[PDB]
Amino acid sequence: DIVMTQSPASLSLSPGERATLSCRATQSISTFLAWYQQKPGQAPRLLIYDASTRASGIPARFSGSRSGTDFTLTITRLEPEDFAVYYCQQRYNWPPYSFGQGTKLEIKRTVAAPSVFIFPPSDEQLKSGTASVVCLLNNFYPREAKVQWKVDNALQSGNSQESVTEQDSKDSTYSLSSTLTLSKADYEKHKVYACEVTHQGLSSPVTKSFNRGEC
Amino acid sequence: NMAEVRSYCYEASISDMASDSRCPTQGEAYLDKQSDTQYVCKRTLVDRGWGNGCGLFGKGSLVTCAKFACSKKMTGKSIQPENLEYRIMLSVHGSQHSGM
Amino acid sequence: YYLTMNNKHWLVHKEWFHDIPLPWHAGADTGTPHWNNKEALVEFKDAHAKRQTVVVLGSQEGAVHTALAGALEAEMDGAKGRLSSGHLKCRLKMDKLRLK
Amino acid sequence: IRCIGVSNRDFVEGMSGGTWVDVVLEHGGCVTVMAQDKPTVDIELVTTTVSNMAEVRSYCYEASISDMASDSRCPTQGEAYLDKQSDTQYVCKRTLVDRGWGNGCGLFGKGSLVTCAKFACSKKMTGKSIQPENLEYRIMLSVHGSQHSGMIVNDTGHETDENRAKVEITPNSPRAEATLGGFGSLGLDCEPRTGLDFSDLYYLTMNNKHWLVHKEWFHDIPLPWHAGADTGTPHWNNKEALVEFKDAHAKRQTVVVLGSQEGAVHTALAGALEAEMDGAKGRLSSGHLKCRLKMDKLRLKGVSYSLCTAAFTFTKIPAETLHGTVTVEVQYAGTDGPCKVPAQMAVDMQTLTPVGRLITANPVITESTENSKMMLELDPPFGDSYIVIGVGEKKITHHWHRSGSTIGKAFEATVRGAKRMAVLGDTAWDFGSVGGALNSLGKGIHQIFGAAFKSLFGGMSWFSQILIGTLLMWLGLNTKNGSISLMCLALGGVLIFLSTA
Amino acid sequence: NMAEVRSYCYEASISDMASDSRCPTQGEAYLDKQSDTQYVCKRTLVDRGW
Amino acid sequence: AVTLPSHSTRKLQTRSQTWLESREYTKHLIRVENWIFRNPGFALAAAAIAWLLGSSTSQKVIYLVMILLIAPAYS
Amino acid sequence: AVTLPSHSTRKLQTRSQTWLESREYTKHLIRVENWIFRNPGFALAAAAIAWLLGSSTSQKVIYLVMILLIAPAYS
Amino acid sequence: EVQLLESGGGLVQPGGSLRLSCAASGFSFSTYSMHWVRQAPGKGLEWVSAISGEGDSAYYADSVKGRFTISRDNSKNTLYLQMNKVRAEDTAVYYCVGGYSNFYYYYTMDAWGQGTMVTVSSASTKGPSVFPLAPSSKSTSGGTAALGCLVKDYFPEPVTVSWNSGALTSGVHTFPAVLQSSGLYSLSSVVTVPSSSLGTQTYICNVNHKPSNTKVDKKVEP
Repeated sequence: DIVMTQSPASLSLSPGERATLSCRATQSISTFLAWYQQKPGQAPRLLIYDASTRASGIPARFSGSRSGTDFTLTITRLEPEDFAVYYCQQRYNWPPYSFGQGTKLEIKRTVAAPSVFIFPPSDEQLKSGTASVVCLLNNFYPREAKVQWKVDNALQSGNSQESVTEQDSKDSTYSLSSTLTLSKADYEKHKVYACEVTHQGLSSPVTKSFNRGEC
Repeated sequence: NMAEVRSYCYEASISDMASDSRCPTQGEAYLDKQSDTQYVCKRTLVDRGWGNGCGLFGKGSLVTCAKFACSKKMTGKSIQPENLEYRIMLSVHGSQHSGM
Repeated sequence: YYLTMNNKHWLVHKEWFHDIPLPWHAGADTGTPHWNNKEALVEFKDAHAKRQTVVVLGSQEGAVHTALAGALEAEMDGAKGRLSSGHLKCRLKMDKLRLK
Repeated sequence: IRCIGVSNRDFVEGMSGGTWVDVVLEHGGCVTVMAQDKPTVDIELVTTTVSNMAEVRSYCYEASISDMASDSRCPTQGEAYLDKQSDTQYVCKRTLVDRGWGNGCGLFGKGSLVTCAKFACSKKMTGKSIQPENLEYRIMLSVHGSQHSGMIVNDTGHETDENRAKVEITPNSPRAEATLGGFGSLGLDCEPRTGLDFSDLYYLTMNNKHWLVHKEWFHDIPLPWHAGADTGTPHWNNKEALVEFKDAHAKRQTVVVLGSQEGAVHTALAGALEAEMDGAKGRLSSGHLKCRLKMDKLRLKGVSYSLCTAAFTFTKIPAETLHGTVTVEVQYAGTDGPCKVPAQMAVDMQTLTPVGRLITANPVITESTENSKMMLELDPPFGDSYIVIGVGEKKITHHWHRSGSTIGKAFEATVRGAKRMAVLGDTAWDFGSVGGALNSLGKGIHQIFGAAFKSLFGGMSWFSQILIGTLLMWLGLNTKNGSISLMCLALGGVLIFLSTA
Repeated sequence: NMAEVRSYCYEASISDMASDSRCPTQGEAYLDKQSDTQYVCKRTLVDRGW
Repeated sequence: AVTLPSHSTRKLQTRSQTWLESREYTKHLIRVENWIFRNPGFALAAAAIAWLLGSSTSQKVIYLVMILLIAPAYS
Repeated sequence: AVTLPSHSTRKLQTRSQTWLESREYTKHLIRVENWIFRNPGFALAAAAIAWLLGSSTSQKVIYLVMILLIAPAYS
Repeated sequence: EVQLLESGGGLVQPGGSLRLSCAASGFSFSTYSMHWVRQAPGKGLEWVSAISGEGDSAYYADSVKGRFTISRDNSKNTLYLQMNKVRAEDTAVYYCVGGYSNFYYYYTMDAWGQGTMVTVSSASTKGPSVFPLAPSSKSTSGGTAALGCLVKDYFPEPVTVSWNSGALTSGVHTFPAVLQSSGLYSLSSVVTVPSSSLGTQTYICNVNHKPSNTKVDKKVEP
């Protein structure tokens, strides 16, 4: 019944500052905690044994502390090759040890303007059978959005399959491939299409209500 | 027409086992597979410490469960006295030879 | 009683049969048995109060053949059990037995 | 480290000036040796591998009667004879049966019948022999000293983690020396030939299970056996203890085999020690060594270090390790590097008088980072005390109450010594001995008493010892004569020997 | 930071019960619902006639 | 097999556990209690015999105990 | 399980042969003979006890025999 | 060194049973306790099951209890996670964690594997299709844009797709399978173009895969 909860899950900070990540517990786990370091696409490593001592080949810039059931990280200097996903682990009494949730670290980037690519649905692909109205959104911040396809003044959701890319080193390139799964009869019965961006950097979302048969 | 009685097992086999531990003075050990009758179980005390995952040194609580499975068993049957069928052979002395 | 153990039978006394320390079910089961008293075949032994072993004993067929000291054995030709012993009590009314 | 959580940890203190101290390394028990100006070294016997065992007479437990045959002889016409009687792989028994004119014979009387059956063992158990020149005692040495990261993984028995080292003890090389980095080197003087008397012990291998079977028990099993050095189809002497020749009414002689005797032979191992096997070598889970600790090259690491300044952190709130000792973890928040931790046990906090002695002598902070961990062990006195692990004004303390008394620990050590005397016997007088005319005369009269006790009774169970001990207690409670002390000391020396299991 | 120990029940309830007998010198009675740990049971001897 | 010798004659007294440790203490007591429960008249049969022996009002109890213990396991 | 009770308490004494009748006579004698061969000092340990009891030079032999028979099978 | 290789790849059909075999070598694995940790795509890590140093003992989690049983060969130092009764919630990346244990289940220094792509799909044998993607035709005469040869409805994962023999690989990355409403797989990505190639350099993706045999050379259309 001990669920390792993490608070907070994301901190929009700069490389070089400090970062405090805390894992909580319900029962009385005294000190036996273990932090982890997981890069996406690579094998996960640890961070600290008993929140005080690292593994072989990990510097002493990352440490933790013990405060009741909460264990806060103490990071001196943040490096750009160190921002990854971190986890917690239970090693109290008898297993199964309970993992946390996953704490990612984001960096600041350009929040000036997203992309306005629409992609009219390439009619030979519509004659093939499928329909990919890919409203491309790129170079925007943050990675979360709420795309509401206003098709003939109606809310249509439940079929949006996005694909968020990994962060870039210089400008943190984030993509969002919004795709609405429609058939041929759904394309024939609908005329007005509208995409959304929901960019938090601007004060008004650019809703491009393009017509069927334009560019 | 014999009726069956309690049938013992004489050849057993232990299936997949498990053993739950417990920190000392933090409760007692309990298995979730202890709620089946085909799992034998026994509670005991083991040493716990900082190397064993607990923060309180002392005698812990260890409960080991093991699924019991008998392959070959013997069966006892009962004898009803109202179902005995004695066969009595009679043989008079008369015109018979040694091959009879 | 009438024991049945790997195509062998015995005339086992009741007071010997109800005192066997072996795991048994009640005989009225036709499926997976409950196996009352499973603590007579498995052996829970903690090594050094840090690891608990659980091991079963061997097949008790030789230990129960050596325990059947004074039990007569019997055959079985199907649903009936023929005995190889016993005694009757017959009165021979020889009133109609005439000499031929 | 490696001996702080086990409940059978014994403290062996007091030496002959610090030169050597005779100790007994049991298999499950742990030995903590503390000194005056030398670091505390914890010893624990881990494994005992017996390599290259030759086999002895290997019994069979589950037989199988093959295709049998039988032949009868008429009375006053000779005796019965078969062509498969003279073979040694066939069992045979002659008997006298009733034979008459109905059976085809021509002379009434007692005949002669021989029933022959081929004996075929299915699964046999193999008993091996253990030679005293094959024992490989592994000894894990681990000093308390400057403990690293609180507790490290104990699988790193390599050249790293210089506070720990492994010691392999052979009777071909009974002396050994473990190089501890900074701590010098501890010398061992183990005598594995005077161990668990392995000339009278065998090694049974029965259905992927192993044991430590006594020799006199193993030479007395009524089962079919052979020489031992043949893996094919053996000769199987003494086949008549597994087959049974039963004739119903002298008409038909069916020979039937007894069942699989594996359950009957698991119940016959009422005092064996179960061992395991990690390959060609049989690892024991029991035993005891006999080791003298040459400590002349054991020097204390970190005496030249300075003290700490301030800023300790009290993580891993301590507890009692079932003996009165308090294992305390600290986190020195400071980049001073090799500093010495000011730990002492003190009532009356204005005075800070050290009242309780310290187990981990000369504690040393090792890492030169910000937060260097440490794991200590202190022995507080009985009553109230404080764990003052700092100096100056930024020190942190911890109240500890060790429940008990001095006479309670004296009675506990007396009970522990009585169990140690009942387990080991003659070797128990050299568990904390320093040598002299007091720990050798008592050992000599105990060796005489062991020769007059182990040879006298020598074959009693747990229950029979208490059964004759109640009779000896009745003989001591009555029968007013001069021989009244011989029936009361032989009551206690039996009941302590067979009650403290 | 309190951890729990053996927790007792003080208000119980009995669900749908069941009972079954076996003939004298015909074995001992047994149920398939005896093979669960959430069922209490007790063996006894009662009179049995035609 | 029938006469298997028991290993409790030469049990290896160490700190660790033996093979049969849980069923070691309550093994013979269960046997003698079950046999004296299955044969009720042999206590009176021994008390008719052991009262004749000794004739000292204290050896009769010893003879009764030795007969009552020699009776389940005959040897 | 270890204490399997023997069926010779309630042996069906009939005309035909039983299960183990040939190994019925030499079943306990081999056990007490092997136990007294493995431990020769227990005969002297029994002679030191049974001479103290009895005190009539006739019940001492009964004490010695029943101690030497109660020793292999403990019961 | 730390070498925990994993095997038993491919796909798991609903209703069968497979084995994840971790080839653990390089340490004394007769004492190292072995564990199994999942990696769910989009969610956190999940603890599945583990085996103690003693052979008989083995524990699992309460959500996967009685389904996944493990076996350790002491002469091989290997694992066999029996994947019995695999449901749709087992679409994750399994690992093998090995650490030294004085007690039953403990570790002071942990080891890790490389992962195993285990997904659940119930469909027939399909080939990868070529779906185009292009920006608007108003500022494509010199600049930066975003496009990409979309590969959906393929079976199994992945399909080796290149871009002009290894030239336009500035944004092309091997993305995992986007889960559809059936057993079909999908992937989508963006790319960075200099846009001075309409008419000279053809945007043909070499969509080649071994067990599907579907190679259609197509171009995106603005």
